[PDB]
Amino acid sequence: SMFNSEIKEKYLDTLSEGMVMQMRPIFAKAEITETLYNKDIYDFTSMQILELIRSFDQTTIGSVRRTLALLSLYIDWAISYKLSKGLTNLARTISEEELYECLGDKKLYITYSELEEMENQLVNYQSKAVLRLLFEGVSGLAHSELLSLTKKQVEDAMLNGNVLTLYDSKHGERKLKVSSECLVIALNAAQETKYKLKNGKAKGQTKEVFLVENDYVVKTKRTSNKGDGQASKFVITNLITDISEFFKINFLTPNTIVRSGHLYRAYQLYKEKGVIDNSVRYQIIDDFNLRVKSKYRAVYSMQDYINEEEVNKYYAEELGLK
Repeated sequence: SMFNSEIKEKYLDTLSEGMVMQMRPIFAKAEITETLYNKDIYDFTSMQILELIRSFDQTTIGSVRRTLALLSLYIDWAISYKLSKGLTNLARTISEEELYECLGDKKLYITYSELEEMENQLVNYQSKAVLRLLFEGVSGLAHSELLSLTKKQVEDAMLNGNVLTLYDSKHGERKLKVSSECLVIALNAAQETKYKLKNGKAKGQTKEVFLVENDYVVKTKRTSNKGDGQASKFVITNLITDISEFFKINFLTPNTIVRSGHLYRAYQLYKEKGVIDNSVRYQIIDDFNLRVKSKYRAVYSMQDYINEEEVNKYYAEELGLK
């Protein structure tokens, strides 16, 4: 049930029915953590608040933000009544980046709105570009479509109905329609000369590093001593690592971002159609001009993630669900 239950009821008794309904599940899930530290939420450290929220296994930044606000209210009450050892509301000190650290460990995919919010906190165009380009499906075997991507293909796409010409090292050319935002971000990435470490929060030392000069959207650091050619596989991984390190998240990989793109498209079709079935999966293959052995085999793989349960989970708010 509840740790420090007497005091909890005291607070619960002050609330509306709706609020009670919201709060009671939180205190019940909290209980295991509270009894682990042998103290109440109102005496939790910041780190303990973030661990707490994660234990609720929430899937979207939207829901984490609402949970945090509910808890901030309980903490102000505990302060007013001097139950709290501490004089200040530790939930209110949680930063925007730290909200990501509250995301549950079941989380595998990012919504479109989380993509946008993440992009807006990332200072390096190398970071923004790789995140968005992957989401929009610029990938290929060993990321060869992304690593061979040039300014010229980007410029050409802007004047060709936003249709990119992509080069894979295994198979041939492929046409992919992307967004204007994707293309403008890529164009900027392809001229970036510097890259700031720890996403512009580097501690003393060397805060920036030089990037190689070339026409590629993805660029090696000068220090890597690789020359002016295409970056390798590891550069994509290194850039995703830096994004992940800033947000302190553990689910973000190149394949996860790619799939997130497909999942967004599924959401859009599901909102209009009301079902996710094989016909939707086929439409997604066509919309991303998906690189496949066969389409039926591809449709089969997609059942793991392109389905109504994953869509209802990640896009509950956008769908108007509880």
